[PDB]
Amino acid sequence: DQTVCVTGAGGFIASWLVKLLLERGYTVRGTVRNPEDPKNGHLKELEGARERLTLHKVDLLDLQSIQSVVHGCHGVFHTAPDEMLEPAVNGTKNVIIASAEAKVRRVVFTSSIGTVYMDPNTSRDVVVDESYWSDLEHCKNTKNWYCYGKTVAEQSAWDIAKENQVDLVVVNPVVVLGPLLQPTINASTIHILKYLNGAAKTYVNATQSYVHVKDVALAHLLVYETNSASGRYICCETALHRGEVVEILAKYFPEYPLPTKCSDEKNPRVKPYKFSNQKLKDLGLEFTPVKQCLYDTVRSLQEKGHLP
Repeated sequence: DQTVCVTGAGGFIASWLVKLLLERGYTVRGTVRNPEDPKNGHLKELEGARERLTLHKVDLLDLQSIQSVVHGCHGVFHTAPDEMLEPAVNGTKNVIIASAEAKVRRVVFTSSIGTVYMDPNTSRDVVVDESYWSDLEHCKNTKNWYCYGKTVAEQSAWDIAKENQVDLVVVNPVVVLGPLLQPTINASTIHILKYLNGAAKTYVNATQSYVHVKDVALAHLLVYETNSASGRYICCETALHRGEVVEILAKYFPEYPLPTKCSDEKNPRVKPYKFSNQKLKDLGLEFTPVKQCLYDTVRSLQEKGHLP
């Protein structure tokens, strides 16, 4: 019987989260930049959206704008690189401050695996869990502005939440794959697209951790619903080298072009990071295997016409 707020409701993760919340009977206030815009139009079509979903024109940098939407909510899902940092941090601060004033039960903040593992002391041989934090200096040294900014934002979230005695929990997803609802999506899917359209006949010597978007959504809800949820939550399935991704696509989609070799055959295959998803498993989350993530991604690229 609850009302919840979802910020940036039209994004990749957020849309699937909205979908999930509507299926579980939640009443949803999705905040967007412009409600009557086409790129948001897929939300209004979701099962239950007619009855229980409203979209709201909200500017997160305007405190009163988010405040009026947050009042009445039991929960807030805040789902939302050098130039974006300060405004993102300011918008998050406003969400947290507004949540304190509205007396919501809990705020769920979408972060990233990038705030977890980017520290020189963090090897690819240790099992990395939620106790690991990235190194701001090391991120800065290496122009890793993604990891720097995510790390700053998440530290800011904790501090602002702590100042206001707001119950905040955080999800840290790895690379997110799966079916699309809108028509865009990340650099990995773009690489996968470039495999399957023949633009890329080689693959790089790199690894990556993947997770199904539906799992990410489910992780968000689990950490909102579970009274005992606390802290950070790594959201990952398993990691694959690029060559392993190619071999999977080859078994499922043998008719399509794929790269024929690694662009680096002189060095040994890079080993992946070992991330623990035990915290979410303990709350009872069962992860969709990565093979199925890749499958659903490609089907969606087909259905949406990005793939000839």
